[PDB]
Amino acid sequence: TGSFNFGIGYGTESGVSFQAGVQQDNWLGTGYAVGINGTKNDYQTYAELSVTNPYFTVDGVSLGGRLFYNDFQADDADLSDYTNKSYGTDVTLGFPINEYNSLRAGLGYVHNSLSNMQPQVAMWRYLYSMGEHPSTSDQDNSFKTDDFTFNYGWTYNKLDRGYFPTDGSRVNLTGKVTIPGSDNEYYKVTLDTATYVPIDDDHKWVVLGRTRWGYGDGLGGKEMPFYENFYAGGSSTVRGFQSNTIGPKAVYFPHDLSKSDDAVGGNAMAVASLEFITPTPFISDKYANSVRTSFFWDMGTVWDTNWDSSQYSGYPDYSDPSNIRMSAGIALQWMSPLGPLVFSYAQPFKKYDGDKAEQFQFNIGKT
Amino acid sequence: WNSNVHSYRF
Repeated sequence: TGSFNFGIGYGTESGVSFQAGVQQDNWLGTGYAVGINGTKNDYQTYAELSVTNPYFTVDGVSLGGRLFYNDFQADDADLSDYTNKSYGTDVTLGFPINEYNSLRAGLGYVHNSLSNMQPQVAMWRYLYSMGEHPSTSDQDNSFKTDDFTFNYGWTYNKLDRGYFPTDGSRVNLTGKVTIPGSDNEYYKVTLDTATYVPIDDDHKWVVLGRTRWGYGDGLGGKEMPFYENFYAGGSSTVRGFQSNTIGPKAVYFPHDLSKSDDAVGGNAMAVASLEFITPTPFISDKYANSVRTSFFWDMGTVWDTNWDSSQYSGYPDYSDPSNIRMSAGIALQWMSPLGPLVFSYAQPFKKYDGDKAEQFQFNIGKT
Repeated sequence: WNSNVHSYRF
């Protein structure tokens, strides 16, 4: 008949977070499952109307329909300030190719409305490429684009256990590309990997290897919009670093240019981690299903492939991917009666100027 | 992970 879901959390990257939704499995004798979901945190307020048939065809191919609104405040995400009020629709066909893999192709539309953009080099460079000529001295700028996209997704998940795996792998690869007629013209791809290799019969000692990769760029003069950039740093990418701090920093124009510590992301990104999961001290091995200890080496880099270091010779070369950030630490996780609790302590041993260290990082509930 | 306060189906 339906379902109401409510979730709450606190994280050092996104502050307090809410998750709420309601669904009807056969809304007014239509056969499709209509739903409404929301999300709020320090920097984003999302909402959407969904309508999904779980068995569109007998083969198992589904047809999902989405209608959304989204508000994003960049300074509340540790980035150079901007505001993106976006809204749109997405249609997606889901193909369960087998019990471990699933694919998904879809079409989309997104209206993006930028505002409150302090004049900075990487952001203005993109605005110039789009035909805008904003003032290099006025804090009050706006920009609107209407894009159409083809979206692709692949999810592989051959893990033994959903929460606290000891063996197997998970891969997620998403892609998207603008369709002609769109204001922007770019592609964007992301790759996420997780591999658990147990080093003992009882699976109490497990080596976990993770990677995250991102690459996006323009097609025909236009650059990828800065609102679609990649980021690294935070408890979910490179522990020990403040959320999104890694990579290029805003070079502001005078209100000669100011170099800064405010992160701006980039169109390229790479993150690798090696984690050794162990039995928890002072706790029994019967609780490894709900408590987990681990030691890790995290590292990542984010770069701007269009940063022209020839004309910005004094400032750092942000098109250089060789500035590999690194950290080492210990993590503790507990599936508590309040949901998943994760506490980590990492000391960044290799950091570039601008990078902000956040040694203690903690997450409880949904994030 | 999701709906840690209430995952209610009816």
